[PDB]
Amino acid sequence: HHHPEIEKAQREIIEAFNAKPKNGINKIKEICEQYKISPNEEIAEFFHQQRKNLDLEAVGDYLSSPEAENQQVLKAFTSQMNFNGQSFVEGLRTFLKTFKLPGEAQKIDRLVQSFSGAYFQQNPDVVSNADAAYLLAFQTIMLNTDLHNPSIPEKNKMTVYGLKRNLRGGNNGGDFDAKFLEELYSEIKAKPFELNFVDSSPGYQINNISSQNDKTFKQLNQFLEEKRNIQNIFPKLQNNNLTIEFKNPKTFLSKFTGYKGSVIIKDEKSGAAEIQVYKPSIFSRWFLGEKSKIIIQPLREEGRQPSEQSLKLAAQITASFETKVTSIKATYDYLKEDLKSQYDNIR
Repeated sequence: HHHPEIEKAQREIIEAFNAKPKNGINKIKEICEQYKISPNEEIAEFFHQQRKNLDLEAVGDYLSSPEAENQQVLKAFTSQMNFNGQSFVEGLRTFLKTFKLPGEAQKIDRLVQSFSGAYFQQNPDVVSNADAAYLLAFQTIMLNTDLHNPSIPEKNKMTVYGLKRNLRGGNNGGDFDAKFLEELYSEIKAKPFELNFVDSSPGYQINNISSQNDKTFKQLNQFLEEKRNIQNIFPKLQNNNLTIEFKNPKTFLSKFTGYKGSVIIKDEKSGAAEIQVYKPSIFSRWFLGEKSKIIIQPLREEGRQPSEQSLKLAAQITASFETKVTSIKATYDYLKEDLKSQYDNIR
């Protein structure tokens, strides 16, 4: 149940959220503030209860975002799921199938971390800790994707013995119980996860990008590969004095998603934007596929929306790549039309 004020407003919240998620969230927060209701639990329960009616890509995006509120909402969202008595594979599959999963590594990482903590909390007798659940989760997703792909030669597919050898030392510095892994494998093999990811991520996205097909990406990639400092190689920004930083990902995450890290770009007018770089990696195919991609976004700072300057900088950076953008998607703060016009005006 919910406070009658939340119940009455369900339709209004759905329609506002679907048009612009920020407005739907803010409508929930306003009701909670006026009627003395704890907001994180309401947002979480709204996502579970109204799943049929909402833009699930936006639900998944909000839940997996980095700010305190998002994280607190996701903790409430996952804790409301019942994993007690569920097998590890059942719990993980049920959890993942709840979402349009995000196409950004840090976002998918927050979701897997959330499931890992909640599955362990509800089943301390099944897994040693949340880190072991995290390692198993990424393994299970990757193995399930490949085992259920009929185009992959049967000869390449990891066996139960192969899985045991693969997880040596991954259970709190030790090994997972043999019977636990035989069962894990049996459940992975029995059913495909049939995972659904968003087709595109918020902001500007360029799929199938390469050093061979793009001069801007060729140059950016050369800095990454030689581990040198990233210089202003952006043709739309050649009169701009930029400040460029590179944030390295955790090596584990990079291997499973192909996320090489984020280029943080700031101009002289307080504009801030991020380039998320993805390249095929050892364990990334189920997340990334076979090609490279870049995601460009205006940077949100100190829990506030990016400025108009940041939106312009994200469009300038995007238009600087030789390859035209494959998709333009609304951010939490800027409508798709605002990103498209800024891009179209520069490009």
